[PDB]
Amino acid sequence: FARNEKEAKDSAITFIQKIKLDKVNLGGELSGSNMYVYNISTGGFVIVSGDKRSPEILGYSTSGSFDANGKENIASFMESYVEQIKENKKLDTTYAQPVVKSLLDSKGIHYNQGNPYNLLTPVIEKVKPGEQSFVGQHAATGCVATATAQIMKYHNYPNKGLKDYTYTLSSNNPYFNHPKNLFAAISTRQYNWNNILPTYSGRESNVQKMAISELMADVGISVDMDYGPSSGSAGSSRVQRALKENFGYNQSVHQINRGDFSKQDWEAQIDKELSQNQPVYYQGVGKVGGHAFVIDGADGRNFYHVNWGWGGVSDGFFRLDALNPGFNGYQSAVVGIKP
Amino acid sequence: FARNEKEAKDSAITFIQKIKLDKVNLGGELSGSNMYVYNISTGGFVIVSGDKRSPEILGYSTSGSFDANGKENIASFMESYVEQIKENKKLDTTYAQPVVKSLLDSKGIHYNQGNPYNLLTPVIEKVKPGEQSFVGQHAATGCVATATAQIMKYHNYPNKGLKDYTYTLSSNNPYFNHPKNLFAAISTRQYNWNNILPTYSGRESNVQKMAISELMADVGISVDMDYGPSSGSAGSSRVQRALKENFGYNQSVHQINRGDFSKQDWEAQIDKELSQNQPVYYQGVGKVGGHAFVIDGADGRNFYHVNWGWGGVSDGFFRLDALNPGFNGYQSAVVGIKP
Amino acid sequence: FARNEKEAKDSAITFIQKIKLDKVNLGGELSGSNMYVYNISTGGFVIVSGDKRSPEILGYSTSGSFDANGKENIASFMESYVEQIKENKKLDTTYAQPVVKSLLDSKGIHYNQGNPYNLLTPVIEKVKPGEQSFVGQHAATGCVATATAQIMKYHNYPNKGLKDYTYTLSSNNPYFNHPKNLFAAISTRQYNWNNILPTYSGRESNVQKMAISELMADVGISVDMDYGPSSGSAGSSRVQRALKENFGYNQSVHQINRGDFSKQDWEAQIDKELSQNQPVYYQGVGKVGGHAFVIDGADGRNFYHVNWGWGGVSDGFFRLDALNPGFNGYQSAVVGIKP
Amino acid sequence: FARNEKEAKDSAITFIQKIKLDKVNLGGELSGSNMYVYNISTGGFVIVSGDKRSPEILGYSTSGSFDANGKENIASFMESYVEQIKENKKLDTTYAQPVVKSLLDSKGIHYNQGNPYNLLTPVIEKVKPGEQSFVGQHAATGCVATATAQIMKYHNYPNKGLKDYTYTLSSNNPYFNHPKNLFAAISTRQYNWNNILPTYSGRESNVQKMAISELMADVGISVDMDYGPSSGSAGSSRVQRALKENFGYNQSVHQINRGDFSKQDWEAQIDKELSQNQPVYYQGVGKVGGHAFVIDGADGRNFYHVNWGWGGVSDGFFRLDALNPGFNGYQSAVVGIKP
Repeated sequence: FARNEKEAKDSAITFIQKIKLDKVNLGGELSGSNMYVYNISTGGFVIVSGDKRSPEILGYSTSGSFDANGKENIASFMESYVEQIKENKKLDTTYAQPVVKSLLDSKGIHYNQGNPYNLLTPVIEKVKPGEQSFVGQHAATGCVATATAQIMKYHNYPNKGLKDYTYTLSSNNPYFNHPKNLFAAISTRQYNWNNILPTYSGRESNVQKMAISELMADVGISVDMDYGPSSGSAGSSRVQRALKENFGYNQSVHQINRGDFSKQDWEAQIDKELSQNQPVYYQGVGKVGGHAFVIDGADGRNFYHVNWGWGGVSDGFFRLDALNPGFNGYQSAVVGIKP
Repeated sequence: FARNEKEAKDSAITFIQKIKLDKVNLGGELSGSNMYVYNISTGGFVIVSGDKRSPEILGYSTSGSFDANGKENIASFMESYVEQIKENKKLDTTYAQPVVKSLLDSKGIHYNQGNPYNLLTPVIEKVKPGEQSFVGQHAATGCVATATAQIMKYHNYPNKGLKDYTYTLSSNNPYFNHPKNLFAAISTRQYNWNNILPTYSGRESNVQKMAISELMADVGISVDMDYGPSSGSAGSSRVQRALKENFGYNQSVHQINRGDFSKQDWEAQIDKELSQNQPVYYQGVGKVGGHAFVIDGADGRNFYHVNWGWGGVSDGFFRLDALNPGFNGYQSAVVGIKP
Repeated sequence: FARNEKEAKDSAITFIQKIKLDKVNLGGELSGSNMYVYNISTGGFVIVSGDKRSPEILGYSTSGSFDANGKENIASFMESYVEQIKENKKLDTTYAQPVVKSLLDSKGIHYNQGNPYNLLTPVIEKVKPGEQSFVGQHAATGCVATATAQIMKYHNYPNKGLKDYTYTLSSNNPYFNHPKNLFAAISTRQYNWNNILPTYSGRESNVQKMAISELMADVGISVDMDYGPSSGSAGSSRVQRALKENFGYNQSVHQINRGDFSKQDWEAQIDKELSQNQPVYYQGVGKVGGHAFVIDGADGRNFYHVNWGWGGVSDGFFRLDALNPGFNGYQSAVVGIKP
Repeated sequence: FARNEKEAKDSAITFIQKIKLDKVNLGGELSGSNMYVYNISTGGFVIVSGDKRSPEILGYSTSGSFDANGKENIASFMESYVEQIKENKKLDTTYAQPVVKSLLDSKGIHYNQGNPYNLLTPVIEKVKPGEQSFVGQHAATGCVATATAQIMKYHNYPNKGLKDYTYTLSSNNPYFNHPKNLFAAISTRQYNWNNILPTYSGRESNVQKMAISELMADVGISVDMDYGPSSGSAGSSRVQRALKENFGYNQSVHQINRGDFSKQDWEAQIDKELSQNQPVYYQGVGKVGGHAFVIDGADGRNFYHVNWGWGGVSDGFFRLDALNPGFNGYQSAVVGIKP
């Protein structure tokens, strides 16, 4: 029932062909061989299950490459796939939708969490014990901030911020002196979506960077972002409330939880959203917060297209889970996102 | 004698096959159809001549992609290829080396000119009339600084800076108040090449960024970098002198000028260098300075591998010229670069 | 009850004798004759009260000379003496400790706020309306940075900086573009107290100047120095917190406020400190920040020895106040300053 | 015939009285006890001969203090006094004018050779072997530049520079790359003597420092200043030619050499100059150049008042020589300096 190196490698090429493959090295929880990843050298990647009870191809991309190093939201996903491929080993049987092209890619939207996006997030003031100093560096925008902003740029809305926001930074935060209150005067904003480019290379002037870093700063606060070398938020629940109350989005904007649905009904919800050119905020829940990203397409063959808010690396088609017909990662999402 | 779209496009695929191709849009000097560029969508690119008198395949890459937007050193080259393909139109006949794998890629070295590399370059103080403001942004590292630094990291040398440097910023520089004197205390440096990573994603700590941003700051000064939203230097002549006197490299480090050699003898020089695992500083001379880059490999079929000091975009194999057996772009290079 | 010119002058000589005296010219707040200052020509000075209800001799120095021009911390004190000599005019009666030799002088410590100390403070970028341009000049180190640094050199500690610091320049600051974030990598410092001389004449090499200018740059930041042609800080409160957390001094380092003590108990605190060869950070509070200085001795006859962080001019013995047995200038101090 | 410590010390106090004295420590050539220096602690100093054949009091000042450390022109003088007091030991007998108050002091002129005076001298580019680096520092104005500038400010002339100047830096100069040509467009100057203050404290704006730093730069070039951590010039011969041809002074400005005169006639020359409120450029010749200064007064008792172009330290009354009625140090001077 196990699928080993040579075999997986083969499963890859086969999938592609249906060439040189360099295996990717992930560690920590993604250590072991319950799963395999091979970056195709001319471009692209294929992620293979390491056990025939689980499905064969878990995710792929004709182009680009796959990587999780430092990109936690991405690793948090692969972890579930894994502590899931294991839940399939409980069985003894082997493994047994329309098409939407990446909505964000179609508008060339590829944001990140660093400079210049983070040009206006709080500047880290203290060193976390047992960690190198990031003092003087701007916090990261956070992923939910990134996942949210990308979806916002895709609708280029609002033009005018609706309601101001404020919150107190978690007192157990080691990077800042306490108390720390952050405030975004969203209500007084005139978001110029001509200045907020779909992507930055880092050579933009002050007008363009100021635009985006500011969008990112407001979203981040609206979701009570716990800022640091990396930044986390509850996610879904702040995101849905923020989009409507602060940024003026439609009442349809709401949260749905993976656990309230049947796999087909859950998928039907996402497919429905994509059918309307409405990207979907999605996240996996963990301690440190929502490990969010954006689903903005689908290959029709049950794979969804993800944008990890890292500029494009690791972007591609993935399976909502490796489950055999069930750990869901306390998954959830914010749908109905539209003006 | 002309090669038109459909034809070029064909030439491309044929080259590749020997798939989908999206044509790339360049403007200014690269406008017209004396040359064509197609980015292969699964990955890679091919640059085609638009006139049979010039050679067919001018440059290519199995992966990655091609782009010149904003990357002046890269456009400065394509420009010569062009105002060269034209010089072959003077004839009436049609167009008529070992292998080294990218030396820099082999050590995973891919530097840029922005953040965090430019974390310590001068902060732009003034606005150039008729240009948007970059005030408060850090100047760009400049390319020759970048092309130089990649070569330096490849050798991970020196460990100790050898001799201090200083220079006065050109007085006609609009981004700074004058006078402006820049100083690098190179003689007091203990370059830790463990902290100066081969590439940065921007999530590095303070130790790693500090390291690189500082290397880049001393090199940029050692070559009298005229700093701004973009940064230029004389190039070759400062580079060769800087490597030896300031950073302690071998007396063999010296400059050579394209115009002093015969095409085969000029190539022989570069081939020789690569044979020794010694990347080659290379540039094209123009008003604004040396449009430099790094040549660190060869396909054996008369193509050289270039690293544009932009993180990897446009990287690949190129021809030293499109000349038919002659504008050389006042080309030159610094060779013999070793400890 | 008034003491006039001739009388004061006499009071001076008498004090000295117990010779030629050139009266000093102060203006603004120190205008009038509530107080007189005479520089002894062969050396020294004596500051006399202009009204018999207040004490006769307010301050003196066997050598050197007195002057307040441009030296605000010094004028801010003389101002209190005055708007204090007046408060004594409310009465109708006439006016009614071991010895420590200048601690700092004993170690030849005489810092200033200018070049080369300020060699690494922020370079002023803008012109304050209605003021001449200091653009391109380095900001002043600020006094509290100076007062602090002298005390630090007196203890030649730390050897290793403890914790990094960062702050955002006040937004109403006219000499700089905003936002402006300053960072000192204190945590990575290896203070060489052999290079940080006790005083500079300005002919020092790069090693010595670099040393000091850098010490001064880290201290000035640790106290959120609002930089300009002149530089101010909250003082006491940043100074006590900085010494301990950033530079690793003893937990005993703490702030005390003049208003929490009785004149005798307040003096007892300072006397105690000096008894331990522990100079005292002292300041007077005003709008623009703490008008700080250092008290490092006492004549035993109720006079304290001050070092104004101006190289030595105006240094000498002074009275904590001219009060008759009460405006205290919101005075305060940081004591217990030791490794 | 020898005068020892206790005795010299006594001679001092006697001279003064006619108190505490701290002996001054000079080394190198001024080592030994052929001469003694005691700084009076309340202020002032007295320099005593250490051998009764030479005269007793060589120099004094009621105020200030004496020091030679680093101040070569001052040490170069004391050296002659010494290798002169020795020339008197050839004998066996024991030792056997109107008044002008410091001309420069009367106008509060006290220049230095450093910042901000040197704000515009060449920036040192290279390190002299076996010496610490001063790279990036501005050269020193040089003493003859300083002695000359003080005399110029005393007459506040010219208003308009007369003739441009240019020269090539000595090729054996280790602090600069060669060739090095320096140029002052003196002919186009409009010296604003309201901006050229008689002295700077270092807190002046840009207008004041720019003024002086520029006066100092032009004078230094006019005399072919060999620039470095310290700066030397032929002196006298360039100074006399410069003042007339470049700055437009009177034809009376000319050089005179100590060796062309009899001691009384030489003095008569200086006394005459002082009688006309015309300070005198003076110097002692050595290898490295003219060890210059300014004579601008006399005590009538055969002592001349010197200003060492160091801000005031060591200033006072000195004897043209310690000779007993003869090494003259190849002395010389430029007199007749007037508009």
